[PDB]
Formats: sequence, structure tokens, C-alpha cells
Amino acid sequence: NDINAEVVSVSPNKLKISVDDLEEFKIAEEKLGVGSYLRVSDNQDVALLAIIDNFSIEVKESQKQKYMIEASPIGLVKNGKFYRGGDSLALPPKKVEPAKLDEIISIYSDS
Amino acid sequence: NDINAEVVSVSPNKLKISVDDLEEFKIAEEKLGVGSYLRVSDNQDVALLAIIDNFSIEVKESQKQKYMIEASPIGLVKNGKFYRGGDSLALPPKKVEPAKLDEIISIYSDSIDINDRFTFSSLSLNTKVSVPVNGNRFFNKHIAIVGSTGSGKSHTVAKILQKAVDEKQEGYKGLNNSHIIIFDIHSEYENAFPNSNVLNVDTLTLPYWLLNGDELEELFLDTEANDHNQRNVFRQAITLNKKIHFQGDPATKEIISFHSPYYFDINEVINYINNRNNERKNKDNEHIWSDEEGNFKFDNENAHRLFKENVTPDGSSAGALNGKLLNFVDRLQSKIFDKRLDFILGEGSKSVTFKETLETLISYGKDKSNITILDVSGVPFEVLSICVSLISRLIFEFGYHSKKIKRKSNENQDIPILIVYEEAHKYAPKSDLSKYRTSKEAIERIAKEGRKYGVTLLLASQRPSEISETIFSQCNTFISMRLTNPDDQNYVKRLLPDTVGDITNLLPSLKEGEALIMGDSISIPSIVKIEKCTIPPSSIDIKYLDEWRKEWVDSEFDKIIEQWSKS
Amino acid sequence: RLDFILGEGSKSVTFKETLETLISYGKDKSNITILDVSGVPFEVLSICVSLISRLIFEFGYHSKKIKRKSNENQDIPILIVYEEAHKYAPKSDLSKYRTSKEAIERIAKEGRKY
Amino acid sequence: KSFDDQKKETIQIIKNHFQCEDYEAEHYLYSNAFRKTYDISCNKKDRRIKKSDFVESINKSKVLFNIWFYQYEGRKEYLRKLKESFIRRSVNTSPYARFFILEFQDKTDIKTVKDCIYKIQSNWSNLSKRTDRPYSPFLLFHGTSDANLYELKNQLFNEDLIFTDGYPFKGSVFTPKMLIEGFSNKEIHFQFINDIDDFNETLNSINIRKEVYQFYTENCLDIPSQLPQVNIQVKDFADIKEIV
Amino acid sequence: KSFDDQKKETIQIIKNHFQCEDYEAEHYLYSNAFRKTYDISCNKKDRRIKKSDFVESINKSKVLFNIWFYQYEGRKEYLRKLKESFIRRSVNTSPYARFFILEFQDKTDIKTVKDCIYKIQSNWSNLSKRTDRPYSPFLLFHGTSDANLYELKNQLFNEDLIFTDGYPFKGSVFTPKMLIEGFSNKEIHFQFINDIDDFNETLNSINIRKEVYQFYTENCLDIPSQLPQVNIQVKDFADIKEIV
Ligand SMILES: Nc1ncnc2c1ncn2[C@@H]1O[C@H](COP(=O)(O)OP(=O)(O)O)[C@@H](O)[C@H]1O
Ligand SMILES: [Mg+2]
Repeated sequence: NDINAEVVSVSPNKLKISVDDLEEFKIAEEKLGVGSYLRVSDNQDVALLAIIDNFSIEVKESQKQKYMIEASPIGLVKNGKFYRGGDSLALPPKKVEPAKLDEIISIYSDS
Repeated sequence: NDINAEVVSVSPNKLKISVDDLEEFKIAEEKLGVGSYLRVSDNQDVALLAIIDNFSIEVKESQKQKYMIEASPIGLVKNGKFYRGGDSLALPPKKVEPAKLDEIISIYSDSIDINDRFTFSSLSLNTKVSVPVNGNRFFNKHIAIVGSTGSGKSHTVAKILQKAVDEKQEGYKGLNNSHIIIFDIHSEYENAFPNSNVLNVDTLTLPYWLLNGDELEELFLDTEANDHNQRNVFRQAITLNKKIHFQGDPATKEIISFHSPYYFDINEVINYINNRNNERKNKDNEHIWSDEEGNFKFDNENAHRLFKENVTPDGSSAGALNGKLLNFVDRLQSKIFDKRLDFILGEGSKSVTFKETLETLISYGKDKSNITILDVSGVPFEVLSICVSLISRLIFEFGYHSKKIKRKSNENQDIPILIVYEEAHKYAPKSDLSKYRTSKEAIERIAKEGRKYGVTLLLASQRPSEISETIFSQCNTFISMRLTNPDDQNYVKRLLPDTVGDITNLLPSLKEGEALIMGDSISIPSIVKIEKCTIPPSSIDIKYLDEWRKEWVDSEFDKIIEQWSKS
Repeated sequence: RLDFILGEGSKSVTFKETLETLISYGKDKSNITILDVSGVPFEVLSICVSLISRLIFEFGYHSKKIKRKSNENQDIPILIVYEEAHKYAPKSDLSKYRTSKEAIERIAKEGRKY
Repeated sequence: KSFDDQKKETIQIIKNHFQCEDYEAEHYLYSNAFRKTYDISCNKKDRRIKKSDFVESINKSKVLFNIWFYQYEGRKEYLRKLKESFIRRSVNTSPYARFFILEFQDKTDIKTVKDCIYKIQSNWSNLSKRTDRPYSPFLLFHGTSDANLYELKNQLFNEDLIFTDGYPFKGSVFTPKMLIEGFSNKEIHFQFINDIDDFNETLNSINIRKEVYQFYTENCLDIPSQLPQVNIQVKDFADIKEIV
Repeated sequence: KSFDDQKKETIQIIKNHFQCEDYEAEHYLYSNAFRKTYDISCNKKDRRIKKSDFVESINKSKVLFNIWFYQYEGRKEYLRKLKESFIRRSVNTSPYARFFILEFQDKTDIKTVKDCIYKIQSNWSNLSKRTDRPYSPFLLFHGTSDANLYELKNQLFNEDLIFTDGYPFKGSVFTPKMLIEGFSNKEIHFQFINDIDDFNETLNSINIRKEVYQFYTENCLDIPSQLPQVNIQVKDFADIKEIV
């Protein structure tokens, strides 16, 4: 794979994502920025988009890297159509990858 | 089973619930969200019901998933009857299930009588349950509908009013008793209420003589100057002009004052004040004038002669008010000559009647309608505070004088009146500036005292923070569409009683048409989905891109300039 | 320095020619009219801004008086760009800028519908 | 009665006949009715057929492949209408025992069918190391030689897609409890039901909700009717990946 | 044409023909064409050459050294030009199997080779203890005698630059997996591939993305072409310290 991120905690308006494996560094620089968009789903049909709000990458002397991403679920997509919503539930754990080009485009073009 | 949750900790107004199994995932999607309802009991006849304030689903490596639900007990259900109150205590552990449809229905259908229910919305999480409000307590206590632009504030205002108009008592056909006045800054409600009287600047004639002492001085005098001589001559010119135009019983004539609502001609008042600016006296301190009928001396019998412009001063020394009103007269006729004020200060205000003005405002004239829409889009902004204050005071004082007839007849008030204030922060700002002072006190006296006189508010504003806290607190019913400004969010949090966990950050995430109603009208504060307007409040506005896309127009520019010269 | 406002050309110019100049409806039509007010003296700059902003708004005000009489779709929408808008419309209530404050605030409050 | 206007009328008269939902009145009931129209176009001696025979035949549990809307909508549009109509997903798909029956011929190569397996495995499984209820898809392949079926299983194991089939060693009988244990096993990516006889033996040993997503081109099995079935006829195996 | 006009049309014929980018045209294809024209003009035997022959003569996987581009801009400016063209760097360096093939000859001092190794070691390795993905460069030397080659490895060991070479003990066969664990070993600073036969065996044992950087003077080894390649000719070995 390229990135193995995963939702570990769910709040009413807040998502905590743990990045377990980051084999491609270029995903972290561009696609995991402060305001970048993540898709939160276990399938490529229906997804929950979240924008990042904060992150922390901590490394220790013998422990594994602790890359945590803090996000907020701005909306939801079904088959490439984005619906802005509130408190739509994603039951953890959920596979997290950066949102595709057509998904980010559909946030601004659909309205 | 599908759901296995139980209460692990209680507090005075607070339950902590641990979901243990969650076998069926769609229970968590729609029945375990924030604002949903939970049945907390060990049997199936007596239970408490609980709103959901917060939740947290922690998942980790080896231990079980930690789904904790933060709930607050909203009341008590006993054998199909719901009883409000968090006083009843659940001793933990208590089995927790999502509330059934009949339990959520009984929450709102028990605190309100069958004839007191005013339904205009349904619950957002459960469509199949409608959310009625105490329609007496909904309208008698003032309503404040707040939210950002594009949140559906005007559709919600109209849907409340269409349900108020369309509802009727059984056994009669025709119009109902409701009376609603809308101050329309954006001209939206004309399409929403097609069979209603609509008054814009071109047709609505507001008499200037109906302005009281504060409003007449606000329109013409300067508060910052505060000139006692200019104020005194303005009062006595207006008071005398009201007397000489009075056609009635002499006993009524003697009690006519500056504040009494009688017709005076503003052109004659300007002439009198301009005359007393040209005052000249002889060597006996009496101002002597000469006109067509002959020489006369300024006194109470001859002061009406100064309303005519064609008089000349005849005195050796300068008069008492000579050379003191030149700035006042120039300000006085600057307002009159402006064509934008022709609806309030023009020739149409001469022929209008005090009774006809009242019939126009609440639509009691030839054409009667429950909804009166005041399209004040064309009103210039410096007199928007004047015109709103005039109509609000003309309605409050009519509401007050309705009650004083009815107490002599030992009856209650026959008609109640609702006034809707779109863009309510412009009339009543938090700022203590004098330019919006008169519109504040008109809405102040309705907010503080109009409850007893059948005059109430519907404060519909985009920026609730700019509204004065004194008028916003007198409102008791609060509908929040969507607030995204953090200053707006924090002000409303400080203005919303109790209700922790529901108003916190649900308001930014509310969808369009989705609202939070609270107050004494509704049983509990709940997130509702306001039902769709089949006849929406559409405002006809200029689509710049569609007009800019087309051809550069050439025939139009010549027509604009020539009519500007004509007008 | 004030020849543009108080010269011999200001007396001879007509009212229609002024609105062809400020809007570019004259001999050479243009989508954008740039009023280079850098050479305008600073003491009269608010006077020139308020005069033009009043004239442009009143053109749009009388635009609607045509439009109900003729009942025609054709419309002239105008956007005004105020570079350095803080000095034409200051928070201070000084008399040096209340002319340009009032003209801009009329456009900000009423100019949406005109 | 235009092309679109007549299409709206036949949907409403179908919905009046069955009193059913609209998602399968257009995508499942209308498509099967059109197929029987062209099926009787070869021999057209019958114009008056009783409603107990023609309507009964088109009201199967199977969604037949229509070539005309395959050409009129297109390849991408037709498969998109099979997404939103039958294979409906949520954000929070539950751990159900999902069964995927796929039809195998010898003309289909292994590489295309592998790409359907990784499509099914990545979309219908949550083998997360943090989850408490992991689920894995059940795969059944049929209509093929055993040499081609065993060949597909061998290359699936070599690229680290660990599966189980109820045969943990040579000479083992079909023990079905490896499939249910492999369903909740985080290290088993999917289940591999070998043939028809192991499918019915597996169904009696699972108590949670079972869904069957059959995808066929020529032949379809008579699976029992109490569990939910979702059957799509496709033109080729390459269309199954864009459907699931 | 003036000197400020004909140079920026000299690349446009190659650039539009090969549809290449900026860096591999002005520094990789122009510079080879300049050198390939002098050695055919200074020769007094043949001048005629086909344009298709000239296409394949300069489009080799090699950055040819150019003498005239050494005094025109200087020693510092030429190595700066070669630095940012093919050895572009990022903030985060990926844990890749980078192979460095440096030409060691007998005229080169051992010391000048040594500071090239520390320059490669300090640039292309992250042997921090907090790394969960440590990496370290592979070093290959060719063209030198084994006595001079073994002398270089002995001095590297005395000053605590610990390396592995695939021979963990005396008399061992070449085990390529000692280079593999040394790549992820924090205590091993680099890998020291001995000869070209050891180099091809190590490539088959690497599954992650690998890159090759060759720096030579006269003779250049042939790497298989599917790998990323950087083959840069220099005047002497001391230039390699200032480009990597
Ligand atoms: N109850 C509702 N249900 C669905 N959509 C609504 C509802 N109310 C308003 N809307 C939509 O929201 C949009 C915003 O309208 P409105 O809220 O009236 O604007 P504003 O809040 O600025 O007055 C409208 O175009 C309307 O289509
Ligand atoms: Mg509105």
C-alpha cells in the first residue's frame, strides 16, 4: 500500500486518525497537510470526508512512530456526489486515505 | 441483541452510558446520534427518557471498543404518558435502548393540549414524529429566529406565518383572525404570500403628522446641538398648526398638544419658523408685522398669520428669535424637498386620514388580509429607523388603546398583532448611537411591555450579536437555523437558557432548513427540520453574471438619463 | 490643481456627458472605467469620490424607475471598486470624510436592489 | 408518447401491478420485461399472453443483461446504474456473512478474475487490527475445471492473500468451521467455497445475517430463497469489478 | 545570431524532438552534443554524420564530461549545475536502496576517496536510533586493484565507519542478505559491494525502490536500464565530493 491510516476515536464533530504505515513520504507532505481533505470509509462507494485540523508525529527510541491526525467530518459522498452534513457517524476503525481529485472537486462544484 | 447499552454513572442532570455490544450498526447511525432519545429502565412500562449530549467511540489494539454516551434525562415516561423533569433518579445499572416512535411522539404530544398545538416542523433525526409547539406561548412570548445567510431563516419565518394563516376554527369559511406585519428589507415575502397587501414606498403613504414628539424632533432637529430655542419654536409652530387645521369640537381643540396626532402642514411650519427668524420689534418688545389685511402684532391671536410666507417684518430692533434659526430652516426644508422622502413628507400625507393609516398598517381597509408586507427596500436608510419606529409605535399604541377600550367593556383584546423584523439588528443595534435610537425604543417597549397589549415580535436577523441584549432577552422562543460566526455563536450561547450539549456546536453543523427551537412553547429544546415551503420567499434580485454575460446594451442608457431629467 | 472640478470645462459640460464619462457610455464604450484619482488633491479627494459614488448610485436608482415602466429584461449592473476603502469610509465621524462615508454607505445599504 | 414519456408510463404501470419499490421497478422489473420481448421476437406466433405466464416469467430473482441499454447508456453508465440500485453501501457496513458467487469459464483468464477478488476483498472486508468484529467475504466459483480453479487458488496464496476453504490439509473432509473461524480471523483475507456442495453445508453453520451477491454470465444456481439474494447477469467478468 | 540568442534555440531542436523536460535537455542532451561535435571535428578523417546517427550517439544513459564547460563558469559553478540537475533532494529522504558506483583508479589517493565516502554516508543515510525505517547507501568501487581496494576498507574500519560487504567471515561465500540487514541496521554505516558480480546479486535481493548513482572518469559500468540511473563523468575523483 501507500498509506495505512485508520480512525481510532470518534466524537460528535471530531475524528482522530492514526497513521500506522507511511511507505510513501510524498503523501505526508502534500496530502496530509493542515487543511487537506481525507476520505473515511471501508469501501470506495460511500465515504465520509473530513478536513484535517491538527497532527502530531512523535518518534521514540525503540517504539514505533506515533503519527496522529485530528480531523473533522465536514460531509459525505455517495458515488461521487458530495452532501454537506453534520454528525454523520463513522464507526471506528475506518480505513483513511487522502481524498481523490474528483471527491475534492465535488465539494466545490456541486454547490 | 442488536444494542446492549447500560448506564454506568449518574449525576443530577447527567447520565454516562456505555454501549457494550452494538451488533446492528444502523442503530448507532440514526438512533445514537447527538440529540437522539434513549429509554433508560429495567422494565417496559416506567422509564426515563434522555437526550444525547455527547459520545466518544474509542477503539484500540486488544481491548474492547469503548463506546461511551453522554446523556441527560429529559423526563419520565409512565405507561405511555411522558412527564417532564430531571428530578427522577435512575440507580445504575439501567438497560438503555433507543426510544421507540411512540415514546418520542408522546414527548411533544403530552405537554401541549390538542387545541394548543402549532405544528410547523418535524424532528430532524426522526422524520415520522412531528414537533408541535404551544402556539399560545409561541406567539405571545416574542420569537427570535437567528442564523447565517443562506440557512433558511426567511423560509422558516414564512412557514410559521403560512401555518398561522391557514389554520382556522371549525364551522366557518373565509379569512382567519391572525394579523402579521412584516418589515421587508429584501422584498422576499411578496411571492410567499400572493393574496396579501404589499406596501412599498410608491404606494405606502405614512403621514408625518402621526410622528410623536420624539420622532418629529429626531427627523428634523439635532440631538447633538440640543438647542432650547430651536426646540421651543418647533413645538409651538407645530402645536398651533394642529389647532388651526382642526375641524371639530372646541373642547377637543383646547387639549391638542405637540404630541397629539393631528394634521399639521409642514410647509406652513417652515414658513412660521423662517418668519420668526426674521423677527423685528419696536420700542415695546412686541414683534410687529404687516401683511395683506394690514399691520398686526405677534401674539396668540395673530401667530397663525405667520404661517403665510407673504408677510413682512416692521420693527426698529431685531426680534427675540431673529438670526437664530437660519441653520434650522435650511435643515428643515432640506428634508422636505428631497424626493426620496415623498412617501412620508409629500402631498399624499395631506389627504390621508389617521383612521385610514391604521387600516393600512394592519390591513383593515377595503382589502383585508392577515399578512401585511411593508416593502421598505426603497426607504432610504437614514429614515428606516424613523419609519420602523413610527409603525411599531403606531401598532403598540393601537394595541395599548385596544386594551383600554376592552377594560371599560370588561373584555379581552379582540385582535393580537405580530410584527416580523427582518434584518432586526439595523433597527435595534447594540450600539448606543442616536441615529438608530428611536427605532430601538419602539422595539424596546414592544419587547418589554407588548406582551400585555397584543403586540409581539418576530426578530429575524443574520447577526444576532448586533441586536441589543435588552430586546433579545425579552424574546422567549428561540429558533437557530445555522450560526457559523463564532461571535454570533458565543452571544447566542450566553442568551440561551440552560441546554448544555445541544446548543454547543450543533449550530455550525446544522443543515439548511434544520433548526433548534427552544423556549416555553416547546417541551424540550430539540433540533427540528422545518418543513418545506411550497410557496417560498423568493426575492427578485439582479443576477450580475447573467446580465454581464449578454450583449452590452445601448438603447437603455439614453432612457435612464432622460427620465432622470424628467423626474 | 482644481481645474478638473472648478475649471472652465466644468461649467461647459452637461449632465449627460458626465454619466457617459464615469460609466464609459461615450464615444468609446468600455467595460471598465478607471478613475485615476492619484493627481486629485487630498483635501478634495473625498468630495470627488462622494460626487461620483452618488452619481453612479442615482443612475442605478433611476435605472429601476425605467424598468417597471417599460417592463424590460435589459439591465445595467455596476460594480464600484474602492481601493484604499478605509480612508473614504473611516470609523471616525470627522466632517472631512462624512461626504464619502455617506455615499458609500448608501451604496452598501441600498445599492443591492438598484 | 415519446421515447422518455413512454418509459415513464411503463414504470408506473409496473409499480401499480406489484405495489413495490421504485429502485427495482426500473432497474430489475423493467429490464427483465424487455428481455422477454426480444426473446419472443424470434418466434412471434403469440401476441395475447395471459398475465399468469408472461409477468410470472419476468418476475424472477435474476436481473438479466440487456444489450440495448448497454449500448444506449454505455458501458460506464450501465454499470453505474447497477451500483446505485443493488449494491448499496453505507459508511458503516455491518459484519454480515457476505457470499460472492462468480461464474467461471475457461475463456476467462486468471488476471482479470484476480482483480475482481482484490476488489471484493478490499471493499467487503474489515480485517483491521483494532476492530473487534472483523468480517471477510465468502467466494464461490463454479462452472469450471478443477485444474483452472486450483490454479487460481495457487497464485492467490503466493501474493499474500491468505484464504481458507475448509480443507486445512490433504485428505481432510470439508470441515465448515474453518470458514466461520476464518470469517472472524484477521489474518484470513477471504473465504473460498470450493463448490456447490460446500455452500449449503456452510449456510447451516452461520447464525448472523447472510447476504448473497451472485454475478453470472451463462448459468445461475438455485440457492435457497430465505436469505437475501442479489443476482446480476453481466456480459463478461471485467464488468463485475466496476459493480461491486 | 548574438550569444544571448542562439544558445536557447540550440536545445529547442532536441527538446521538441524527444518531448523531454528542462533538466535532462540542457544539462544531459545539450552537453553530450557539444562534446560529440568536437571529437568529430578535431578528427581529420570523417565529418559527414547522419542525423539519426547523431540522435543515438548523444542519447546514451550517461552525462558526458565537457571540458569547455569547466573554465567558462568555473569549478564551483559546474558542480553546482550538476548538483541540482540530477541529484535533486527533498526535505524528507525516502528509505531507498541507493547504489553508489565510484571509479577507483591507481592515481587516486586513498584519502580523497575517503572523504567521498563520508560525504555519501552523511548525506544518504539516516541511522538514528528513533528511525523505524533506517537506510544506508551501497558503495561500489571498480577499476582498482584488490590490494588498493582492501587497503581502503581497512582504514575505514579503524576510524569506526562500520560497514558490511556480504562476507561476514574469512572463507565465506558471498551472502547478499548481509547487505540486506545492514541496510536496516543502525550500527552499519554503509554497504561495500566489492565487484560487479556482487552488485547484480544484491539487486535481485532488493524489493524496495532502488537508485543507482555512477560517478566515473574514463570507464563506466553497465547497470540494467530499468533502474533509475545517474551516470556523471567528472574531471577527477575530488569533484564527486561536491556533487553528491
Ligand atoms: N425547511 C427547509 N427545508 C429545505 N430547504 C430549505 C428550508 N428552508 C430553507 N431552505 C433552503 O435554504 C435556502 C436559504 O433560504 P433562507 O434560509 O430563507 O435564507 P436566509 O436565511 O438568508 O433568509 C433557500 O434557498 C431554501 O431553498
Ligand atoms: Mg432572508
